[PDB]
Amino acid sequence: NLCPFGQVFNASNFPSVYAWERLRISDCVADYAVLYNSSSSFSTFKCYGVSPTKLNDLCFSSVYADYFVVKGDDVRQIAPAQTGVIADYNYKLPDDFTGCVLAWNTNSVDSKSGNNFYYRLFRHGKIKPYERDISNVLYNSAGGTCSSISQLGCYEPLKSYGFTPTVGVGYQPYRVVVLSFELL
Amino acid sequence: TPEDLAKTFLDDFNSAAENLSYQSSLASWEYNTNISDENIQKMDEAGAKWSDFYETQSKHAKNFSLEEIHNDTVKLQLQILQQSGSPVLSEDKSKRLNSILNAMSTIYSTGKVCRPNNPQECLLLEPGLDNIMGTSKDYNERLWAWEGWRAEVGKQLRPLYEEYVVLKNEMARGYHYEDYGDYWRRDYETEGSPDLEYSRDQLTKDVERIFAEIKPLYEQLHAYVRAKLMDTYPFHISPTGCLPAHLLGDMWGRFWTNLYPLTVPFGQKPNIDVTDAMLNQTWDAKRIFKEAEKFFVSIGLPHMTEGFWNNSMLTDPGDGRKVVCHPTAWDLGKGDFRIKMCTKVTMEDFLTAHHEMGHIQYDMAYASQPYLLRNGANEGFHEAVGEVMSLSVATPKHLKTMGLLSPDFLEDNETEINFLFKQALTIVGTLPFTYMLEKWRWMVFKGEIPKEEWMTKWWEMKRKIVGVVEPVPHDETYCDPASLFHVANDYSFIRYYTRTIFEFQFHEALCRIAKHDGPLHKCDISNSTDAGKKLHQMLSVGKSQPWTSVLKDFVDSKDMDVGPLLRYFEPLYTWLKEQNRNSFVGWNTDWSPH
Ligand SMILES: [Zn+2]
Repeated sequence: NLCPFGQVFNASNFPSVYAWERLRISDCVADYAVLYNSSSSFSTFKCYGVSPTKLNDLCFSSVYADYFVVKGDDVRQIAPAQTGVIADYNYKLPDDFTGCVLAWNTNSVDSKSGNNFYYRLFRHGKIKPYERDISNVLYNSAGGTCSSISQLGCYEPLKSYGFTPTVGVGYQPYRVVVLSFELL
Repeated sequence: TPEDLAKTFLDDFNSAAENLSYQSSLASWEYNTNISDENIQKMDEAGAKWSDFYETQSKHAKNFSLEEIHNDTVKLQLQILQQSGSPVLSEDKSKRLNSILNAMSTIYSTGKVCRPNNPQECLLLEPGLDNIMGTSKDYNERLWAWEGWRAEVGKQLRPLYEEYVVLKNEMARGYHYEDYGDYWRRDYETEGSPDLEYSRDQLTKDVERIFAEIKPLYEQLHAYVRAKLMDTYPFHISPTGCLPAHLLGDMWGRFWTNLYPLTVPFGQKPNIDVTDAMLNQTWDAKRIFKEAEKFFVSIGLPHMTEGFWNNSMLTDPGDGRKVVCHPTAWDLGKGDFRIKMCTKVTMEDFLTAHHEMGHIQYDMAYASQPYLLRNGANEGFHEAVGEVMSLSVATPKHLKTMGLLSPDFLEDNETEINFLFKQALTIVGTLPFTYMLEKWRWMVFKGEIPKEEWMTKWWEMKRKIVGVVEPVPHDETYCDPASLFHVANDYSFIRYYTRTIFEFQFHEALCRIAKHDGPLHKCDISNSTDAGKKLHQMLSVGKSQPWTSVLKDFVDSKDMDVGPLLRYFEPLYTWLKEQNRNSFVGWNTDWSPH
């Protein structure tokens, strides 16, 4: 059969930044020629390690796909050796990350009045490469742990994006999916 | 680490205040685009949820010590947060105060001056009472529209303003300020280096010092205005006394721009008017704002956002939408910038299509700043970015390259005065009125003016400072100062004085980086990317640095200068002297028209 990129690129619902969904893809054939000239929709097609047009000839095994929704100016933090909020608390890529981080604007679909996307914004530590933090809805204290919101130094982590369709560019939902082309 | 406890507290604030104020500003946008009973209740409930978040986080910020914080970036954010919240007023008086502010705006907006002969027809100020006060020249007709606005909206606002100066004074003393006037002089307050330090009482010392240097230019301007208006009013103007306060420009006498058909230096020269030129060409309300985007993008400032044109209300909508359409440049947050203005194609709206587009590209500039540091350097810095674009666009050399002016419009020595006198009516003609309206209120809130002497010392400062005399006697039953929009709706009016001093201080600084060789009024910073990189350096700091440091790095002067304003009108100030040789330069306080 072909490669199941329809469930990755054209999925019905994408998750938030912290609870991103991992799909392990192996033993597939994909048409990267039509994905190479798809720049009319994809706002970001940055690649690392390999050329965008040369990966079709190379055979990769156990290709991972981490797909999520960030805001418009948070697509810069899906790069290797990048520092920021979601590059250290939500989703961190290693320095030897090979593949193409793929992002496109989704202000029309992923910014309705019922959707809700969150980010971590508060954690005691640095997120490891390819580490998925679980949905830990627990209040973060400045020192140790706390119980309720009224305690000083105690802030809830999961701050939601205010995704309305009327926000300006940079604060609009961008569906980011990486393609970690692991080799051998 | 005391820094990291306050660093993450602001990150708790900035990740929660950004969404709570964006829904507050979207509900504020929905009230200001169509007024309904279902829109006010969505506005204030979001406006009080943000106000509950305003005062809850302010109390948590006071647990941090500013002395143990050794980072100036988070110290200034804590200084705004510790000093804005928890008013000392009770629950009953806060409902009383919000009832007053919602009544003074309702009396001013829904108020209307009906004719005493026939009270059926009645002008609700829009449209009405500004074509009369802006174009008509009759003495007995403008007296009705001026005194009538001080009667219908004056007697109905005096008891609301007598309680306004008490509750807001008590509210200001809850933040340990002395009076409500000292609560308004906090945008100019500066703490930091001893040389770059600006106290709240140094503003009153500097503004009085600046007006002592404006007054040689203004009194020659006032003498030439009175001499030219003496031909239009041959019986109701004394040749050595004060001008009538109702015959000058607007209704209140703020701008003198409507006197340019009457006070014209050379009537035999063609006008610099763009109103008839835009109507004769293909020029809609989009190109009012689309061509203004071309001026900002010519100097290196970025384009408007893709959601700017879709979301802004650039024109008055149909389908029976009741909208208050005062021109305001909304920064709703989260990268969303809008303009709420119902344009009417004239020369006045073409310049406010750069003034409202001057807050934009300033709001777009400090978007990389933290959320609390997302204002101007002061309130006069924010209003001067748009108006310094009203100096480089309104030049006849720039209108010739725009195509809106004829190619045969030669710049003679007489058209250097027609343009400059029009810039003297708008800009120099508003400096004494803006100064004393924020000198009357600064003494009313202090207690220097008792409540039984409000209107006595209001006109005693109109004659001495501005040079205007009331056409009818006013007792204490009237409230003429509260007839303005910025006074009845609780707005600071010292923006328009301090932005004018910064309007030409920015302009002379921009024209020396643009390598302009010539007079200051002939300058044009268009198509110059070097005069926009230094402007955007000034715009991108926001309120991160004190305004005495932002001004020093931009115009190479620390304090407010008026020398750039005088050098702009130095070709006119020489010409104003030779025309006022026969006439008298000054005004007499004791003269009364009645
Ligand atoms: Zn403005």
